[PDB]
Amino acid sequence: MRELARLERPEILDQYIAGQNDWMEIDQSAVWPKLTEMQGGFCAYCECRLNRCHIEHFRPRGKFPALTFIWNNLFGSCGDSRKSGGWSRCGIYKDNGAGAYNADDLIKPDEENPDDYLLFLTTGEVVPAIGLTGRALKKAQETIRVFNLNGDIKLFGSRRTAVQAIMPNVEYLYTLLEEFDEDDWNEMLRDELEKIESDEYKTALKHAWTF
Amino acid sequence: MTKQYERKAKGGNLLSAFELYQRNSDKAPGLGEMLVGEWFEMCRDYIQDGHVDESGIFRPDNAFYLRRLTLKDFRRFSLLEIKLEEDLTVIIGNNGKGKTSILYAIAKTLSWFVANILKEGGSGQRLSEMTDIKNDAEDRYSDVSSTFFFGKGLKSVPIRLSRSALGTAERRDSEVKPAKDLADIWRVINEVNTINLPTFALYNVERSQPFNRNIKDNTGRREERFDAYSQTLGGAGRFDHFVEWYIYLHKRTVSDISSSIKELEQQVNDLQRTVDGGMVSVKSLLEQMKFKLSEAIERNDAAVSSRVLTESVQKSIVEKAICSVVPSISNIWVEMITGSDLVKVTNDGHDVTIDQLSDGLRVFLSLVADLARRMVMLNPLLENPLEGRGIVLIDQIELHLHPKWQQEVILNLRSAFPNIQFIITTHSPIVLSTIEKRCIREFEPNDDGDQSFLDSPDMQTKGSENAQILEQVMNVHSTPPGIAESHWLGNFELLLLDNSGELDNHSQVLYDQIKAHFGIDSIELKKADSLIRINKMKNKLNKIRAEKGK
Amino acid sequence: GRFDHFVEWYIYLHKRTVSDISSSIKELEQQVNDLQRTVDGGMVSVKSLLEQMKFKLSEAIERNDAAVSSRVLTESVQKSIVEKAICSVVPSISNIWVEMITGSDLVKVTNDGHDVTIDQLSDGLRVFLSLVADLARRMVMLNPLLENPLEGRGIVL
Amino acid sequence: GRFDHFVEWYIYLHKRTVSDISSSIKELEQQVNDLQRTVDGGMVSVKSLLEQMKFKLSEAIERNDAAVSSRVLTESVQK
Repeated sequence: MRELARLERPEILDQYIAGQNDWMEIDQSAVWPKLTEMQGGFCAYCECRLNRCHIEHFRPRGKFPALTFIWNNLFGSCGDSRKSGGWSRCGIYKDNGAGAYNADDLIKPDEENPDDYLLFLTTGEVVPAIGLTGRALKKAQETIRVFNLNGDIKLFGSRRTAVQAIMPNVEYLYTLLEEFDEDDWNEMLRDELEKIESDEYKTALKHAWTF
Repeated sequence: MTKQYERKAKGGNLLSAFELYQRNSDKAPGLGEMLVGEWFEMCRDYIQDGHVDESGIFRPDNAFYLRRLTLKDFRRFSLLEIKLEEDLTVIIGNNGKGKTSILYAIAKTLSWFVANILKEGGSGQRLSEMTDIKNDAEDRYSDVSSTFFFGKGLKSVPIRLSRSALGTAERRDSEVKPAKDLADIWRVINEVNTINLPTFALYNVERSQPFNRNIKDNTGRREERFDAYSQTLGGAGRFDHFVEWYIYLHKRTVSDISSSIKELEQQVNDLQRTVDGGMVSVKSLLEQMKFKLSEAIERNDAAVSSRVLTESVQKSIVEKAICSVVPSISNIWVEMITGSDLVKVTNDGHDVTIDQLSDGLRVFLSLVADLARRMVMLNPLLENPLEGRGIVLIDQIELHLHPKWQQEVILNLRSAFPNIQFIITTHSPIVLSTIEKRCIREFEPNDDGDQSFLDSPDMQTKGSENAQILEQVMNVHSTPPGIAESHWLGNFELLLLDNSGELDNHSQVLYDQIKAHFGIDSIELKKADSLIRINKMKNKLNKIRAEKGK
Repeated sequence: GRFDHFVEWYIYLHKRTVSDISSSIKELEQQVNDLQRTVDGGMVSVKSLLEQMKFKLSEAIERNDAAVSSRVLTESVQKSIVEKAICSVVPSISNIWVEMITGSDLVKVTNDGHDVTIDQLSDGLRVFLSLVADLARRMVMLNPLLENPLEGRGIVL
Repeated sequence: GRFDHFVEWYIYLHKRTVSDISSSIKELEQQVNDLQRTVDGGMVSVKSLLEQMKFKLSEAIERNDAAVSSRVLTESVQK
């Protein structure tokens, strides 16, 4: 996934304190314009467009009750809880499906870089990164197992066709490496880094474009 | 009290004039002069007004359809609310989601309409008390609630069908009184002047039945209009009735109407020859033909008279409907051999008899022919009787059909029957590729029955690829996950990025397996080759970027 | 196929499980379980009459099974092989049995997670269940000598 | 007289009183009495892990009371 720049704590959640009241008392509309500035209106778990969205807690509220009002726990979720069952990805799947998991067994997109631990292939399938062994390898397996990237059909097929829709673009832009010069050919890759952010999938196309 | 009903009739309502008609029709004229006539004229206008639009299709001013369907404790549904479209509604889902149960509930609802049209004070079908009740539910009763739309004067026609399991303290009952009222209006205006009754049909799985062709089921009734409602919600299309009706039409076209009525008068003249031959001794055939003349008098007068259109036009219209909707059959016609009367079609240029037609081209003709028969018998005041109102419940329209022929089945059906609200429950993505997004109801593949709504898919399915519809709407991979030969590109990319994009020891031999399996001209090997070139020249970019950086 | 024949053979085979027809086994079914109710080895002297009440009842129910395991098929083994074939092939059914907690002989399956009757199934799972169930029935009652009778010769259209 | 409906009614009544409240509560009570007549002296090791069936005796006493919470014939009393 993407580096999310944790910019500034909003002043809405400073007045309400955990323990005295639950999460339902706050209005839900005062945090979304703060979150969409750093997320681009995207679920940062399926790396994922928010046609419908809700607020997802990275660590669960029932297990760690004095963690919800810190603002380091709030993210966007692919889909909404109002579906009478919900989806099977991003935020809903961790709280509904999967199973037991540890707090340190998960990758957090605020400070930890997901580029060197997981790897988006050209076929839409995610693998662990090469040379990765041990606790971080177990973490890279566990995050995919709880977030269902290798998983539900509507995410996997859409990511596969989004990466496969630019394969002639990548092929014909790369085959002119000897034809073009250094600065004006790396200008193509800065053009891609200025292009890809107005899409659903960013790091998958980053892995398809460069390495 | 009378004034309020007259004000409601002036404002526009079908039901408000009905009790006025029922209270003033029983007295004498003078007190009924123009009084009964204006409510009859307004009621028949509210039934029969319609206009031809810019595309040439007759559209009624007061369309009849089903708006909402609510199932409470019915089979697997706790409390399910479905909003149905005006023209086409598609219900999709896995095997196990109750999408045949929805059609069964709507058919049980429409049975009251059919029975109350057919006979005054009639009773339709009822819910079973052994299987339709939810075996998990604790209330021990199930009700199916529907709402019907019949124009601006009639916004809502409610109906509930209730059934309780045996042993309950309170006996739950139906509230089919508005269905009773609407079918009473239709029947008592139809008994005195001809109208265009709607078509109610259900085509369930049991249309997939073999053809017998030795069918001598009861001869004489298969030309009357109310025979068109005979077992129309049973589930199987009455192809027996259609083929008997079509032999009737062939005989009447070639003999009874080309050179006037002859086959009855020739044996009438035979009786006049044999009536004075001495001892009579022919009482067995003296009277069994005498009421055949009465049959041809009191039944064919409707079909030749102004109420029901010309029989040769009926034959042309049903033949046009069959050759327009049914894919490869282009003409249908009857042969009369010595002792036999058999119908043959032109399937792909070959004259093939019906009984040896294919099972995927005969159980669709059993739908289209029977539906066209019921429209041309029930809607005879139209230039195109296929433009009449009605509700038709097809179960799995893609049954026995090739994917080539699934690309046009619902387009052909909606083209031939524009005013019919089809409610179909398909399994294939290719049928969904010809149907709008808003016409589709769907079930998620986690749907234990608790949902109070069925919603459309997120992506548009009208022009999408079949792989996209299968892999976004129906939640199925394009390439199977139970096959080790399908993940070979993923294992290729894993083993190729393990050694930084070089075909050293594993990637080369796995590339040999892909080349020996999928083939030289295979698109999978085309992706493999493109990724090989792109990832072998990526190390050149790595070296150039390293030289730039340091 | 003959799915009514399969259902009748299935309820028949379940009622014959496990006492058969030699009887013998029926005369080693009723009174054997009724020893521990009444006197339990005599005033509970030896309570279980050794641990041979388990291991399929002192291998004496197995006395009409040791030459009936694979030389012919034991009827419990026939029923279990048909059950395994149905649950292995047919999709979204993972258990099948016969109940008479009501007054009628009716078979039930475990469609998804809900225990429903065959007449309360789909029309696409019941048809495939009829095909697989009938074919597995014909293999287990035409191949008596096999360890797994589904690995037999045949041609199926 | 229909000695066709009686056979169906009889097999029906035997089926709902074989895997339900049936003629096995006497066997369970005799089993508990015979076990108690021997464990009275001692050796409760054959009672500790056989206590599940003795609790299942009271569990079979449960769900029976709803059949006899009214003045009506029990299905095993009709037979």
